[PDB]
Amino acid sequence: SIHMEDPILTGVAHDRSEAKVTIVGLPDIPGYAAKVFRAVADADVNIDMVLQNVSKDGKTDITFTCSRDVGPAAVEKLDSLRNEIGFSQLLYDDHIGKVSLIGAGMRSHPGVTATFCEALAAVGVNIELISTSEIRISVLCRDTELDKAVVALHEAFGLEATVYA
Amino acid sequence: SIHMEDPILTGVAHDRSEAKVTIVGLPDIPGYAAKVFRAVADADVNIDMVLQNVSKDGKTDITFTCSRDVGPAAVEKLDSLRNEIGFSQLLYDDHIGKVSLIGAGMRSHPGVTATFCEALAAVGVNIELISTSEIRISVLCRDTELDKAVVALHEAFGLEATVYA
Ligand SMILES: C[C@@H](O)[C@H](N)C(=O)O
Ligand SMILES: C[C@@H](O)[C@H](N)C(=O)O
Repeated sequence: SIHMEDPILTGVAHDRSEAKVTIVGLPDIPGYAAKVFRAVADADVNIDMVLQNVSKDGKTDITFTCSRDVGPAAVEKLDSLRNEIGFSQLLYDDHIGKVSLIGAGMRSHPGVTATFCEALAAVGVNIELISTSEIRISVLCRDTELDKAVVALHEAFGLEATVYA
Repeated sequence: SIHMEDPILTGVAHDRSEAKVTIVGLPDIPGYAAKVFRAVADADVNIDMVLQNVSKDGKTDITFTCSRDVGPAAVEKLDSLRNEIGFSQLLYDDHIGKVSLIGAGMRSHPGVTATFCEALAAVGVNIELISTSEIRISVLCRDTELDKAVVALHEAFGLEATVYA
């Protein structure tokens, strides 16, 4: 029923079934993200997280996650289009764990982002990728570390919905 | 009341009030994301998007957005901690527009990510940064281009809640 000034934290979700594909060296000009995502959609591949940060104007990288089971079809589809897309490498990592703090009103609580990263750091978990929104802080880590990341996060946030002050 | 197999699209949100801070060359080992976010939280700065993609193990970059009005205090706070954080540069861009497609159940619809990027590309908008989740596809673009990005997205998605097939 909670589904207010402080964030609402509802759980720690954990996913062992994804792979990360990174398109490296994409021209940073209009229509290149489109080529990548249409190609992946054309091959009927379902993507989860997508991230594209700051560029080297110039060239940049695009990472997305998808199911391990379709990871190779996505990479093959993309490479079949290397000329049109113009990338220099594709990176593939099928040994990722995805761990998220799930919630609502999680925005402008950097203090919450910090607490998340401190708890993983306290148990030696390296954060490979971060994406946030209103409803989730998600990070990738080695799938081996996923268990302790989940326990760390439970402890750090006291986790039934929680209003976290 | 809509708040199902196809995504729900509810609007195009547009924001001219943010700046993007990128921490460049952060050691990619446990506890560095923590240092950055605690420092920003210690200075009482409210962050919105956060992104950290694939690294150069090694070193990596962390981008976040915040209000233009506190952008310089955040950069100053971070630089006051350059020794402890270990970064090589901070990039600051206070001329960003943030444009998002807002929704629900937006995951595993790459076809939707593609449609978003095609509409911006059709009107010449360069995508500088992308972050997605269940409830939003957000991109940064030049704040000059924000108007046409918003119109493009309205057209492309036919936008009152919409169930988009
Ligand atoms: C890199 C990719 O996002 C490119 N800037 C585009 O607009 O398509
Ligand atoms: C780069 C930063 O995310 C680092 N990997 C950490 O775990 O703190």
